[PDB]
Amino acid sequence: LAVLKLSEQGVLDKLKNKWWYDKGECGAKDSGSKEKTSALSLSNVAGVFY
Amino acid sequence: KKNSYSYGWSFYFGALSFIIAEMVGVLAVHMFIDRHKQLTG
Repeated sequence: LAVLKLSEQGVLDKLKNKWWYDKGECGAKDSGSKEKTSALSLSNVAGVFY
Repeated sequence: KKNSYSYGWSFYFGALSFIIAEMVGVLAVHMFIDRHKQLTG
């Protein structure tokens, strides 16, 4: 009766996302997508400006 | 991360720090063209 009561309150998500992140030190979801680098960026051809 | 980062009016006025330094700098050379023609004149 208590395990289901924590899920409907959503406490377990706070109980989950605490220890997977506070023990981390790494950035999660850093990659995401590659659409923002679809074109040539500056630094890919910035040496021609140099 | 698919960012949405954008620039402010310190950057866009920094663009004016370039262009005004160009249109003034070409204006002084036209003096220097003149002020050494009336040196030779």
